[PDB]
Amino acid sequence: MKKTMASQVSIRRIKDYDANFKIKDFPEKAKDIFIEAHLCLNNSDHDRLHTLVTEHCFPDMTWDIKYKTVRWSFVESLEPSHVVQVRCSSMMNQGNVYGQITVRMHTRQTLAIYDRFGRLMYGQEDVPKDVLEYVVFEKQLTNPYGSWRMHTKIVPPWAPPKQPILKTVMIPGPQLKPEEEYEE
Amino acid sequence: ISHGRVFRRMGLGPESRIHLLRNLLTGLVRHERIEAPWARVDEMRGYAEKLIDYGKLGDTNERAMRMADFWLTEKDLIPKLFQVLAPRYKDQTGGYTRMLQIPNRSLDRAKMAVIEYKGNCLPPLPLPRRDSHLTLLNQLLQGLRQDLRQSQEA
Amino acid sequence: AAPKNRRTIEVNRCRRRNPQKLIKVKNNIDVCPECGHLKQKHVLCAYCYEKVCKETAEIRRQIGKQEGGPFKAPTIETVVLYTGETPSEQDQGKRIIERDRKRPSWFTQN
Amino acid sequence: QLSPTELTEMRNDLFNKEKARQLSLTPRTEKIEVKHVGKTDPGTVFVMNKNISTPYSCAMHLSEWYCRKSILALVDGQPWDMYKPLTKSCEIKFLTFKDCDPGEVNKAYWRSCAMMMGCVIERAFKDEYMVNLVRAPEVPVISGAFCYDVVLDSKLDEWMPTKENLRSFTKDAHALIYKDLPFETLEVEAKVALEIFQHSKYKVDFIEEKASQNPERIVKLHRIGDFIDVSEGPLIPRTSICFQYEVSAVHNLQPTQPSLIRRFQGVSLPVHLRAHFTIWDKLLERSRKMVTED
Amino acid sequence: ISRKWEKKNKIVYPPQLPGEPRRPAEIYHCRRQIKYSKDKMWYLAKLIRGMSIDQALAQLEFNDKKGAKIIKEVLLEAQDMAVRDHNVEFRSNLYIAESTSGRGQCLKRIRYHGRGRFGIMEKVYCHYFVKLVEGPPPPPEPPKTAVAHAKEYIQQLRSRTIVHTL
Ligand SMILES: [Mg+2]
Ligand SMILES: [Zn+2]
Repeated sequence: MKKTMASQVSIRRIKDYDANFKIKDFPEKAKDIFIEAHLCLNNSDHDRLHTLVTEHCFPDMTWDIKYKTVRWSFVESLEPSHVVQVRCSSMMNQGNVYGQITVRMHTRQTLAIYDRFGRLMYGQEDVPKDVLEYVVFEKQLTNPYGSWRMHTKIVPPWAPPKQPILKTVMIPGPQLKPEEEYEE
Repeated sequence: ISHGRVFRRMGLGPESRIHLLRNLLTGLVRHERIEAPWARVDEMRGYAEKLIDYGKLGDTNERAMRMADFWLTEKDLIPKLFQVLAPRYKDQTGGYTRMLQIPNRSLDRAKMAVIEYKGNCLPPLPLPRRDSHLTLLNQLLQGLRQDLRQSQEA
Repeated sequence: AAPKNRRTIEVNRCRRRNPQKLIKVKNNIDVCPECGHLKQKHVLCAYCYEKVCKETAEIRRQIGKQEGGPFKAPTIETVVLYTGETPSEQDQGKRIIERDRKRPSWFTQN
Repeated sequence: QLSPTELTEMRNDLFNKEKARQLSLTPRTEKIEVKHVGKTDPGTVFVMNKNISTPYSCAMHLSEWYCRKSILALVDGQPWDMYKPLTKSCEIKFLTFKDCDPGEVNKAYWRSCAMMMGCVIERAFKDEYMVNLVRAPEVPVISGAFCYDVVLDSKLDEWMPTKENLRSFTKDAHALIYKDLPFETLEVEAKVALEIFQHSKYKVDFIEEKASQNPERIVKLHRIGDFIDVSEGPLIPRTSICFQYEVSAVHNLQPTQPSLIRRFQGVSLPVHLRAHFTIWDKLLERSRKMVTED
Repeated sequence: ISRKWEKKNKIVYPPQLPGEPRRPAEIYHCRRQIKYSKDKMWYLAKLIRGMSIDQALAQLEFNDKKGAKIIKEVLLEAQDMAVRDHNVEFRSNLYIAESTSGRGQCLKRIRYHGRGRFGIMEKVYCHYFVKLVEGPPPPPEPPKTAVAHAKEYIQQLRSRTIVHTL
């Protein structure tokens, strides 16, 4: 944060729009916001979820679990959250000013995803395992009623592969028209 | 009562029946492979078979020339019959054509068939093949044939 | 003649749902050894017959283009040749058809 | 000694214990990319589970035509049992009875019928008598019949089965076919198989020679119902594959003074290669003749 | 109108404890406003009723009736979303549970007759419903054997009492 001047330049701009702002306490509330967002998916309280996460993040948390039961819980936090980088939007781009804050998660979580008929599909509800993900928050600085919300998650190219699914999947090959011979 | 009646009642009458068969035969001569309703293919097959027999008689034979003139609406096919088809089957005494069943056409679900002259330049049809000699049933029968063969010679 | 009384649904069910009125199950269905599509025992496979016709149509289109006019049927044999092919020793004095394609595997060359 | 009814119980328990152990050492869920290589529906890729999925499971993914017709699976060019779990990601090919060269399918069918017919030998005879099988000779298909080597008690030195006795053997086999037992395979260490068949000297010799020719010193055991046998090579998936079954006759090998060897013989034909009654009758006459390996 | 069949795919059951067995997957699919007679389509629906998905497709492919191809596509797309969206592992592990046809909305047209008369013809439309259940098709009910007749007759004889008395 010291060697990246753009981070503090972004921070002072956020302080310009809101004087009562601190960086040493944001990770604690951000983790609370992150946890509150995820436990919401258990009961699918989309009304309150609108106040906790961004409109861009909403489709990613709802579309794939529309007719599924999610049993998500938080057990432990391995490492305290750190403010990786803070950046702001361009000035007067479309009449609004946005601010992005990037924070790093290294905690322990639990997943239990069931299908339409209640049969287990993904995750296992008992054993927790370490989760390493990067979390970016956004807030509408210009809007007086704006607030920081879950916006986007970053997947590093070196991230470990996700846990394999329970069932087997067959991938069809290239379907061939009668005149089209098979080509590797 | 239709006992021994070997000719189907097709078309508008005996004249139309001959004309319909003649048109199918002419297309079979020109294109060497045509598809038509199954019943019409079977009826036309006999006329197609006998055409080569008249073609083998030679173009100088006046009876064959008159028969070829009537049965070939397009006059350009007469030299082809007397100089291409007849020389090709000179060593063959029968079975110049093979007839197969194809899936029914979507227009009226009619029984469809394909008839073509053997030795054509077109790509081969997916002819049905009997079982290979390497299968379990064939191998067992082959073993019976050998053991029976060794029993009689001894 | 006109019906005397209205036929009840019980009678109609006994007639419409008669066993011979039902569609009989076909037991002459098998998979094609080459393409894997369903076919009848006594009927040529739809997939393989149709792919032969398209090749035949393409060759026949080449036949007419080289022909260039009706009532000009050649008095010689015909042999179709694909890309990277040369006339054979027995292929002499016969009309040659050039196809801008590779010879199919099922199209065995004589 | 141990009664036959308890010998099957402990052998089944050992087989189940080994099967549980093989599953236990296997991790929970691993994905193997199995690619479908064949003339029908090429390029299909199956992402299955190691040591859990089977070539039959891949067959159900495509269609029931593969499940009904594919008698053998070809993994990397070597034959593979239909219900044998896969151990690695590899190309897969399926074989049917009506193929260009169904040599492996016929050989797999030939050995499969030997075990079925061999299984009913123990249950056929009286409890007081003792029956101890020797081995399953790899008799060629063209011989006309499959054979199994059995040794009977010292009471039945001059006893030869009649027509009714051979009829009873067929009836038991048809009931075995009717019950529709799938063929279960298990690749196991030689020492594990030795303690399973410690009560049979001939099976012990068969296990030790199979381990000798195998560099890994492991043998494959196949199970049908409650019966376990040491067989070499893949088998057909289930007992319902064979349609026409019959045991031809019984022949005595020579010499008999050191040991009495009875060569039971029979012939079979699957559902896919059903034959006419007259044709089957001639095959029965041919199969009754004694056959010996080269 | 009523469209309850479409909503039948939106019901979600609570997660199952390991004690209870596996709940078989079920999929509700239907095609509306087909230019076909419901009576004629009933025969095809009854034909493929109770059979496997792939066996039903084979039977429908070689059927000459026009409705056969309509059901064939309906079965094909029903199998697609079953594996893709309904957690179905094997696409061939499906059997037809119920298949039926219902009357759709139809128009009324005039058919001219001689002597200035007329008749009201009707352009018939119909719907087709189908439900697919994961798993092998259940075995058909075996014919009731003679011994089954024997015990049933005995039971009737043993179940008779002295009537119109104490
Ligand atoms: Mg008028
Ligand atoms: Zn085909």
